[PDB]
Amino acid sequence: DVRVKVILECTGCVRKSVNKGSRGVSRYITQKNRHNTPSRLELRKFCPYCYKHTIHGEIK
Amino acid sequence: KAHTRREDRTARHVRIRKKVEGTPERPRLCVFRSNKHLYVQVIDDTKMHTLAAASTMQKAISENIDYSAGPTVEVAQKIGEMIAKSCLEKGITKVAFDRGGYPYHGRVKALADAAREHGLVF
Amino acid sequence: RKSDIHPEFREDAKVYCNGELVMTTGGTQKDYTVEVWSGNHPFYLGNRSALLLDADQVEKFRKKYG
Amino acid sequence: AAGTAVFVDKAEAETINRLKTNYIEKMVPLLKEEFSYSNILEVPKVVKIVVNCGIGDASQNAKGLDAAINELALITGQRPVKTKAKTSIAGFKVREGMTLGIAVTLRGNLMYSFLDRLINLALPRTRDFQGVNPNSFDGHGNYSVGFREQSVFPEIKPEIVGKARGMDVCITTTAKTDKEAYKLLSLMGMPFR
Amino acid sequence: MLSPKRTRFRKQHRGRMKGISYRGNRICFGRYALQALEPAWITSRQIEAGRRAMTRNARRGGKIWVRIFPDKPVTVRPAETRMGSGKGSPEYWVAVVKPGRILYEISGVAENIARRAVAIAASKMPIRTQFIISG
Amino acid sequence: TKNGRDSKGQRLGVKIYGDQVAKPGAIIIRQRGTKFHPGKNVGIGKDHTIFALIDGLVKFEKYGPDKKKVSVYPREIQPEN
RNA sequence: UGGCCCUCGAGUGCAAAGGCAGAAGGGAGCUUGACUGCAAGACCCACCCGUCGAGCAGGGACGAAAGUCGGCCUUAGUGA
RNA sequence: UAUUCUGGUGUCCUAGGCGUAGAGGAACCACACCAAUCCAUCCCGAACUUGGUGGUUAAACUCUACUGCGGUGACGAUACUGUAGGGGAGGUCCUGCGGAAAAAUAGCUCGACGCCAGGAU
Ligand SMILES: [Mg+2]
Ligand SMILES: [Mg+2]
Ligand SMILES: [Mg+2]
Ligand SMILES: [Mg+2]
Ligand SMILES: [Mg+2]
Ligand SMILES: [Mg+2]
Ligand SMILES: [Mg+2]
Ligand SMILES: [Mg+2]
Ligand SMILES: [Mg+2]
Ligand SMILES: [Mg+2]
Ligand SMILES: [Mg+2]
Ligand SMILES: [Mg+2]
Ligand SMILES: [Mg+2]
Ligand SMILES: [Mg+2]
Ligand SMILES: [Mg+2]
Ligand SMILES: [Mg+2]
Ligand SMILES: [Mg+2]
Ligand SMILES: [Mg+2]
Ligand SMILES: [Mg+2]
Ligand SMILES: [Mg+2]
Ligand SMILES: [Mg+2]
Ligand SMILES: [Mg+2]
Ligand SMILES: [Mg+2]
Ligand SMILES: [Mg+2]
Ligand SMILES: [Mg+2]
Ligand SMILES: [Mg+2]
Ligand SMILES: [Mg+2]
Ligand SMILES: [Mg+2]
Ligand SMILES: [Zn+2]
Repeated sequence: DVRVKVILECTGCVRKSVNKGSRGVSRYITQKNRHNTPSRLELRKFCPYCYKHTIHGEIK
Repeated sequence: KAHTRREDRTARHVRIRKKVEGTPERPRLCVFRSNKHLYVQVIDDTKMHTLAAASTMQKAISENIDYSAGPTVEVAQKIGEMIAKSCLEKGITKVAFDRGGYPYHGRVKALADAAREHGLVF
Repeated sequence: RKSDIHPEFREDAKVYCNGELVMTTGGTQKDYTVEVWSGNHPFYLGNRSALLLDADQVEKFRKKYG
Repeated sequence: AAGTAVFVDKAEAETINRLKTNYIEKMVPLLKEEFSYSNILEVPKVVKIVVNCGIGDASQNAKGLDAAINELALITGQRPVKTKAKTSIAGFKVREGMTLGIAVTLRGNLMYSFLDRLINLALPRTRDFQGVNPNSFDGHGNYSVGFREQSVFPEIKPEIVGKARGMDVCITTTAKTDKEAYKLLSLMGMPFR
Repeated sequence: MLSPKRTRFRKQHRGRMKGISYRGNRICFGRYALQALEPAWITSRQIEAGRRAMTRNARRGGKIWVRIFPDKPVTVRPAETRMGSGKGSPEYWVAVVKPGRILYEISGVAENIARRAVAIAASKMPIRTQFIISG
Repeated sequence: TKNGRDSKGQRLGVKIYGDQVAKPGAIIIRQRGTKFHPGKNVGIGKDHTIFALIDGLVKFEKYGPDKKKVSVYPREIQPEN
């Protein structure tokens, strides 16, 4: 409704099937209040593949 | 509710002393700053013992540096040094910093930095 | 005082009263042009006499006739 | 009919000297003697003067707030603080965090200076004036007086003023009784009763 | 008729009545008094009646204190109501008295008129009682 | 109106008592709020569950002046009869 | 808005209970640990579930540092 | 090695608190005063910060004393109860062996103990 399930996705992740040790597209998931904050949420979070804290944006 | 500066600083010292705790391997470095004098102590809380204490009331800094009214940054640095050497000679390297109620800044800050350049770990 | 947020406090404020009086005070302006200030105001004596003396109907009767 | 403002108008004078130096020079010996204190520090001192504008209809229109802020500023040489209402109040149409009044606190030398521009400047230039009530003390030695309109001060330019806005002034003193506080004020030139 | 002005829950436990009441034991107001001998439950209507009887028979004698009061609620289910679907409606109010407890205090009369008046009072009481004199 | 809803008893309360033995990790108390306070050698959880960090006898103490705190002390068992 | 007396009676998104005063309450600054990989041991227990977690590694946030951080004072907000 | 005093700093606790009266300025602690390049106020050098003065025990803290308040608190007895029975139509009462209050008063209380620096003997 006004409170929604949102997927965060690593921006610097390449879906092409990368050549490194572990290949995959990091997604986290969480909830947002779509009314309170209409701005697409951006969050710095850990990515198991890139191995560093990356920036995870959103998907529509 | 104590608006006496005295009682207030005692409040902050207790609040800080919640978190930081003297142990055999990591003694507490305790700063007291009064108007005419800078006093510093080092404590192992478990044994309830002070291992080393340096102050402006000791003849070393008395004959070294004199000051007019309040303790200077210079005074502080001289003390941080003195206690660094004093403790490094009893085998105490790694310790925890008790800012004793005062904002970390000014001669407190300088006290710290002086103790750091001289081989004390915190 | 914090800088730039406050209106400027000019420490020198000359108080010029139209009796050609010049004293010093403090305020945002440099000069203050005054009429009726503390000294040179009715309050102390003249106002006491006006409020407290204004009655007396009997003598008011006798001044007319006598 | 007794005049202690023949002390305030006495000769051509300076600011700092007026308030602070007449305090140290004249006031302190006088009080020390007449109340017979056994140490100097028991002398009544002026601690702080908070000036407080109470306007709650100004929360509705912010420009009145800015205007009155600027007024209180030009008067006191200090850019005011805008006080927020703590609780939601029904009959006054107030919710939390809504900006109600306007408050400044004057300390140190600005305290004495504004106190001076009070007694010796605006108070006599007021609307019809008898004397400030001797009965406005709080019993612990701190005094308060209302000002119905702010055209009193010349820093306030009366043709440029949109509407009359009231002020409250609260003088805070180390004095523990009203006698000592009253003598302190009057000796400093205050027009009582 | 005596009764509490407010309570949160309407309905209450029967409770259980044991022991002596050590607190209401003394006679602190008047001269002569009526003492409850036995463990019982006084309706407000009974206290009312006892007070009225003692008041009317004393008349020209002065004063009657009622040392008790019905603050505990009591509930009843209607007639031809099958058991279940909730606790019933509170009808009336009772005061719990245990042996030794003082009920009525009386002052302003000779001991004779008092003995007689207290008797007529104890006639509307559910319980056995006693006549006592102040110390 | 119509009553009769309720809850299973949550199993809260003192699991090991004073002068009994505790493992590391062993839960000493489950409580709602803190009716006890963590002492030494003793950790506290998110729900204010108190648990032991060390094997040994658990001892309750006056936190002072009013409240109570629990801490664990290492014992010594030599005395085999 | 100023001040004196009582000292925990307010508050804590929402019930109620238990907690909580230099605080778990109010504010300010910087943040995303509302992480990945786990885990000794406990509690609760018909089963299915459910709860607490010292400790290790990676890569971080705040902090001068000591350290704290695996959502929220706790217990409802769910479905094999 | 002692002792005594100041300031720091803790643990134990019966939680040592308020009030009334008294003592402390050589040293120490504090306030007082002054000035604002480090930092500082949603306004204010009030606080917190850097640097000066040399004023005062007024506030504060410190130390000695006292039951007026506060805090603490029995012995005994009783209420209650474990087990073995008994009385009563019942509400509830009573006995033997064992445990044992709450309240109230009698008392007790103006903390105990330790390390460090710095004086004094
Ligand atoms: Mg200084
Ligand atoms: Mg008048
Ligand atoms: Mg019995
Ligand atoms: Mg009772
Ligand atoms: Mg009968
Ligand atoms: Mg339950
Ligand atoms: Mg955690
Ligand atoms: Mg609620
Ligand atoms: Mg509650
Ligand atoms: Mg907080
Ligand atoms: Mg760890
Ligand atoms: Mg962990
Ligand atoms: Mg890590
Ligand atoms: Mg860093
Ligand atoms: Mg929170
Ligand atoms: Mg005691
Ligand atoms: Mg004692
Ligand atoms: Mg004093
Ligand atoms: Mg007493
Ligand atoms: Mg008492
Ligand atoms: Mg006994
Ligand atoms: Mg028995
Ligand atoms: Mg039996
Ligand atoms: Mg017995
Ligand atoms: Mg016995
Ligand atoms: Mg007992
Ligand atoms: Mg007792
Ligand atoms: Mg003593
Ligand atoms: Zn990635």
